[PDB]
Amino acid sequence: QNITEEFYQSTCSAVSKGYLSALRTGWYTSVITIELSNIGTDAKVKLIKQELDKYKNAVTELQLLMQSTPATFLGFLLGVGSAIASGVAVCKVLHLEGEVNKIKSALLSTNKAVVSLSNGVSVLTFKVLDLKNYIDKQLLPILNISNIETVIEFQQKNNRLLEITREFSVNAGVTTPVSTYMLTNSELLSLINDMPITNDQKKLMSNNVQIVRQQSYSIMCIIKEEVLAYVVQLPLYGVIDTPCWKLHTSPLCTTNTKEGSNICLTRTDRGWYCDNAGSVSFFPQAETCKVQSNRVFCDTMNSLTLPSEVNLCNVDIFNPKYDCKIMTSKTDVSSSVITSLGAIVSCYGKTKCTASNKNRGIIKTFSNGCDYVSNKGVDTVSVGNTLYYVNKQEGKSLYVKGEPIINFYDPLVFPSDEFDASISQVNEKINQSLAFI
Amino acid sequence: QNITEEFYQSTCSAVSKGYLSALRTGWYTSVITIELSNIGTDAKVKLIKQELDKYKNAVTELQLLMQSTPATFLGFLLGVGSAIASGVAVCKVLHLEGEVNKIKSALLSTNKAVVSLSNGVSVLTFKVLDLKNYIDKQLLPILNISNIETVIEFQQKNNRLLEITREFSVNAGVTTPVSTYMLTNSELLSLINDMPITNDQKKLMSNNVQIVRQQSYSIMCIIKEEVLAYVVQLPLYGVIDTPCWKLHTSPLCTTNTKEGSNICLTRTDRGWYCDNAGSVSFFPQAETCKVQSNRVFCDTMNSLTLPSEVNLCNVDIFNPKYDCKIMTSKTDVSSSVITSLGAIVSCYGKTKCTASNKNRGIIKTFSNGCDYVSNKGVDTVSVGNTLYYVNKQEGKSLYVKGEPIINFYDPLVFPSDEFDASISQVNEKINQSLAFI
Amino acid sequence: QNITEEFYQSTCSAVSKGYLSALRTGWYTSVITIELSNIGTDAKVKLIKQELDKYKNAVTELQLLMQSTPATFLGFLLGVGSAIASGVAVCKVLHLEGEVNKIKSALLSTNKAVVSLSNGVSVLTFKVLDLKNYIDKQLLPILNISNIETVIEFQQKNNRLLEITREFSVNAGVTTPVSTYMLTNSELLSLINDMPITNDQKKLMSNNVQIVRQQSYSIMCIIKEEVLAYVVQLPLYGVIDTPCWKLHTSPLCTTNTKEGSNICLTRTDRGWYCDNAGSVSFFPQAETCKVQSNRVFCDTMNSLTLPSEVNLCNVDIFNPKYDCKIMTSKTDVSSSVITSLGAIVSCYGKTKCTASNKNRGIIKTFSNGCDYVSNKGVDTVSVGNTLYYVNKQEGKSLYVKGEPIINFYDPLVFPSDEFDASISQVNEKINQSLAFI
Ligand SMILES: O=c1n(Cc2nc3nc(Cl)ccc3n2CCCC(F)(F)F)c2cnccc2n1C1CC1
Ligand SMILES: *[C@@H]1O[C@H](CO[C@@H]2O[C@@H](C)[C@@H](O)[C@@H](O)[C@@H]2O)[C@@H](O)[C@H](O)[C@H]1NC(C)=O
Ligand SMILES: *[C@@H]1O[C@H](CO[C@@H]2O[C@@H](C)[C@@H](O)[C@@H](O)[C@@H]2O)[C@@H](O)[C@H](O)[C@H]1NC(C)=O
Ligand SMILES: *[C@@H]1O[C@H](CO[C@@H]2O[C@@H](C)[C@@H](O)[C@@H](O)[C@@H]2O)[C@@H](O)[C@H](O)[C@H]1NC(C)=O
Ligand SMILES: [Cl-]
Ligand SMILES: [Cl-]
Ligand SMILES: [Cl-]
Repeated sequence: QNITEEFYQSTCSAVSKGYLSALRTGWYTSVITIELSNIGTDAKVKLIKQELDKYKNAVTELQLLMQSTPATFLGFLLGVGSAIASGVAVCKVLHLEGEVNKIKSALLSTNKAVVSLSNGVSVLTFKVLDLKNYIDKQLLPILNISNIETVIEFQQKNNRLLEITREFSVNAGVTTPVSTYMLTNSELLSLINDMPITNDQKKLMSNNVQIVRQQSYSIMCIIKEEVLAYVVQLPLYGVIDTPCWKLHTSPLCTTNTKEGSNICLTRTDRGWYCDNAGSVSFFPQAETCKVQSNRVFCDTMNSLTLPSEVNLCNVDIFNPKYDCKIMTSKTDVSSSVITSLGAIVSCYGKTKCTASNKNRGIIKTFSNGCDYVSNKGVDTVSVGNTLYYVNKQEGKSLYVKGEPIINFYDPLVFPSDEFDASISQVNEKINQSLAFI
Repeated sequence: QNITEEFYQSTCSAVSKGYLSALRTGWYTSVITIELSNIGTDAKVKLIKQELDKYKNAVTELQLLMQSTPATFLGFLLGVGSAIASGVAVCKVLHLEGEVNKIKSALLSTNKAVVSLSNGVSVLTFKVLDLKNYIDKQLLPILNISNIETVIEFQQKNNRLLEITREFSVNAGVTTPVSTYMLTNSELLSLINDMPITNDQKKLMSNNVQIVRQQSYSIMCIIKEEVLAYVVQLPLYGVIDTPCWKLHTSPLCTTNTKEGSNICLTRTDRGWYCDNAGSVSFFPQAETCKVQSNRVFCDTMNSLTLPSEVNLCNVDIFNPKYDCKIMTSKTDVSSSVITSLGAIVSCYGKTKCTASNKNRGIIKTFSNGCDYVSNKGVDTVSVGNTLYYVNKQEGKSLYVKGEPIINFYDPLVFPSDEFDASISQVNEKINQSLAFI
Repeated sequence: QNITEEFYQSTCSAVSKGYLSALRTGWYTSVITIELSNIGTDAKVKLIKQELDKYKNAVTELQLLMQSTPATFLGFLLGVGSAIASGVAVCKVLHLEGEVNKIKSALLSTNKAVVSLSNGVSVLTFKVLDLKNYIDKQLLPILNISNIETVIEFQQKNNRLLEITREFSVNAGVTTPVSTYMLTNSELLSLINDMPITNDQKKLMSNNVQIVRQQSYSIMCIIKEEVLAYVVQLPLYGVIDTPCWKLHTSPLCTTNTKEGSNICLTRTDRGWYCDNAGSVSFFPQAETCKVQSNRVFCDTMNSLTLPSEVNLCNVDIFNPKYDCKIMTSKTDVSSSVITSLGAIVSCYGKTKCTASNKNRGIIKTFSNGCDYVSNKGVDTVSVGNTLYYVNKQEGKSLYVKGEPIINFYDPLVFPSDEFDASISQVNEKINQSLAFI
């Protein structure tokens, strides 16, 4: 869509809007299964027995791995979830008596089946590999007369089990993202199609398979009665196509000559924001979200739920309805923030700060303060010894002029070195130390 | 074992106990080796020469990689170690004159051998792959008459070297966890059995191979005199089966109507705790520890060693023997902490906070404040737009009633925005600003 | 070279010097290409058709993956770049009309070619795999008469495409480090040789291929007109062979008997420092830099550019030219920092702190305070329940005696719990609270 951006000279911040949400709100747990086989020398046979040893070792390795129950600025404000708690709950259910054999018979004549579990969970079940049938029908007649083509074919069919076992071996039975060995592209797509979700969610997931993989978990579960089972925990996107915007912030300092006499302020509420259920889902670690064109994929486990009035901080940081969060300091170091459609430059001290085009070099020299340049005609920005490439996605930027709010503060009573602060908190500290003077 | 949990309404925190320790306290270094070979066209031979090129390229790649010496709330309180310093020391010893050939002759007639190094280190040595013998006896007669079965067999035997070389290529010669290509499951188990440790440590490591892999390092060391050698650094668990407990904390705020008039406090001493040598090993980043049933695997490199009196903060946060660490703020945002056996809910402002069961939906609505619900009969908790699944492991929870200690503070003199603080420090700041008023 | 180290008893810090810089300052973007093929049963043929299905699935998988534009103490002071912004810009250029076919014809008769793009970018282009030619000439005659040797050969040639597709599938089309499947060791070396850089940079990159891989990105770009193209973003080292030094800091506390009466101070400016263009590039997260012998590889994106006067803080922390950054607290916990050539020990309270040799055990017991021991004759240091191995690289340490500056502060007016502070800031807070007393 149309991505747009606004820079607020008054608060050294920029908002990128036009994005659409895809928030993981829940989990769908499926049970993926591989059916196992209970079981002089020719050259072609010696390799078959070598591959068969790799197969038993993989089985006993996975059995040995399952002796234990499976487990695994404003970010510090986040709660603490247990991401695979739902999959582990389902996996705990697979250990009950004859619960495994319910699945075994469900998939006797199909590869995809839905099974109600004894506690009422309605899971999709998938037999992705019948090694039982291959080994019993093609390999067992030889062991109880070899060609080279079955050796090739066995290695191919056994390779998937060996790779699944490798992933679980270096990841303590819990992997993310979910590899194509756990679930092939076609398997996952068909799993998505049979999922109980909207046509909207099916289209979204099918068109973003790579993101679904990254937000999914594979939990090695049980080996019992010739059945290898691991739970695949898939994301549920209960919030879709709501407006999202990214808030970029950078430090705003006074620019006095006498070094150390300068005071700084930085909006700490940077990150992603998406409208969600009458509130705003705020993701302080914008690293958690994944952007595909204009679609933002986030996990609500790494969000706060804030009043929508938090959006007022962008137009009016002194608004009376929400207490905008800032941090203060006297550390006027130079840096840049690359935004969606431009660049914020916090230039202080003796630092060289410029913006350049690929064919003509420097086109703007910044002066001390916080400033901004859009990515039209600009390819790179330099702050000191650091070169930043700007994003070259298209979209209009708007420079909103306004006086830097740091000018409104008397440095002699300014409370520096406050991190978890806000506009009101800084006011009340000022008007206390003012009371003594 | 029996995991139990206690929630302290007074301080918005919960302790999970019943766990048993397995703390990595040291390192065991082994030297793993692969013996190398110094060395019209038929179809079967062209593939043999293609595989042989892959083998030389892997050798020269590993030689090119070794031109350099190998290298690689309260977390900020931690020291700073050098994790592979012991392996690198051993690897430095392998570069001495004829030191490589000591190993070469030790493993002439065995694959597992113990070798005393020239500085006195007593290392286990392992020849996991004799490519020398394979190439010289099966491949060299052909090059200096091809069947397809050796082409298959050569690719299999060479694959391990190619995979080891890949891992070292994308990891600058130092890998963790240690893959099954570095050390197969059977190789590691037998390596563990020949280790100089207790039957307790051998059983523990053999039953938790996947955890040993994650706490181990593979350090590519030397290629010299037809010997490829890399050091595998294995964990030593010098602390085993001592009591451990997990401390979960969440913010505790007043719940006044007038927004911004509320003060908050959070216990910052959350993480894992294990009794250890008359003190308490405290792991502030509980992400560092790995839980297998009731066994907690931690690394003492990411611990502080604290007086055992730190445990008093759970029963009496005002105790006179240890100065319990808290942080203060006015940031009353809502969130939840999922514990071992329940959930802490810090619910403030206008946030919807509930606890639900899978079959009947909402069963508890939280009111403003810090509260808790056990995982019996509860499957999920919701705070705002965030759904948390609770862990469904069994164990008894105890709700310990008590007045939230935040009520004991006058907001007008409460020192907010203190992170590295404590009960005594907040008292002494209060009684200073009180002195002026 | 000669690594040396100095410990400053007065400020509980140590500097390691003698290192040489290799700073990534820029990016070189190359376009790697793979030429694709538009396309009863014998046993040997059934496997060929199985491998051919793996090939189509890989193609449609990569097409499905590209529906979206590709994307991906003092660290908080850093700016925020967009690391693959330059590669994505080039990739955006490959989507223009007939721009793909410019590359297609450039590499018609060569595998390495330089192509000027329509916006003026001069990129190197590389055809690493002609699957088009293999499938059309060897496989198509069979499908439109099988031996086992082509089945083997096809699987080998198709394996690279399958592995590239796997990496892009679990990494949303953007990978780092760049694997040997993206770019083999010989391909990368030859790519480096044809790069437009100095003989100095070519030697440096060729001798540190593993570091180049870790600082590189592979960006899946386009599949169009039988051409698979992904951009490889290689580092440009515009700063080479300038002096670097590592600053290690640890907490400095008073050591009074009465617990809680102690005040602490820690230099927060720890990390790597390299001379760069008349300033100093400061890398606060020393984890970002990679050390190969005496060569330090860093990324200027994770640096601040500071006045070179920052170096004065090591000899004179009260110097009048630069305001040295410290943090304050009353949290006198014990810990150690392992340096390049020794160990800093911050020992407080009741903690056992010692230094040991492998053959003789304890050789030094530290007393309360901040102290240091060089790695000559010392193999391990113990602080509480934590054993640290010291680095055993050779080089001389110098112990610079001086009174711990924490003694210069009256605890009754000492401002504790200041994180983003400095020497001057602590002075001005003291002389304010002093004014009231
Ligand atoms: O380390 C922390 N501190 C010390 C501190 N105090 C500061 N003061 C100023 Cl002016 C500027 C930065 C400051 N920091 C560091 C910034 C932290 C971050 F990197 F996550 F952003 C915290 C202060 N309050 C709340 C949470 C805090 N955490 C986080 C959880 C460990
Ligand atoms: C609370 O304080 C506010 C601070 O604004 C200005 O900034 C500080 C750093 C000093 O310059 C201070 O003297 C200035 O006034 C005031 O604007 C505000 O009016 C005060 N509110 C009340 C109710 O007194
Ligand atoms: C030190 O201060 C303590 C603070 O307790 C209470 O909380 C603060 C926020 C205010 O309400 C304060 O007025 C209250 O007293 C005291 O409880 C304690 O007794 C004081 N100690 C001494 C020795 O004065
Ligand atoms: C500013 O304050 C400095 C502080 O030095 C000492 O440390 C503190 C904790 C107290 O002990 C204080 O009384 C001490 O003086 C002074 O050294 C410095 O001279 C002061 N500067 C001015 C201009 O007053
Ligand atoms: Cl960049
Ligand atoms: Cl969850
Ligand atoms: Cl160590």
